[PDB]
Amino acid sequence: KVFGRCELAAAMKRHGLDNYRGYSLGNWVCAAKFESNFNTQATNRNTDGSTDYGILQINSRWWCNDGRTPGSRNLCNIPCSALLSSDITASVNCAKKIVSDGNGMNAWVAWRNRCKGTDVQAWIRGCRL
Repeated sequence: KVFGRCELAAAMKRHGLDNYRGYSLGNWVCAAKFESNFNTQATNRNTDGSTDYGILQINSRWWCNDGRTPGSRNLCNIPCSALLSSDITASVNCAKKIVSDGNGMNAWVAWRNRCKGTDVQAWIRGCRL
């Protein structure tokens, strides 16, 4: 499903991402935007047997189980399909675990290369959250 910018922002605040582990709301809306274009079904197949799933493009190597990736650790204890749902519940819950690793949002290549250090506050401009 394709989320709206304010629409997704609200879902994230509800799930408490605003300032989670010191990352303002804007960082997450920015990360989704560049990672999946806010498409809940976005999928990317890597060169290493791994795949990136959902709106936050979580990798199957360490976070979810898709049954075909080498070195699977399945740290979120979820099947990768849970990450392709129309509701963001599983993606948000797993994301909170990724962020707590010690890498922060640095685990997301899009955040690091496109959001990090910018005016992230613009991402929630005009939202009535």
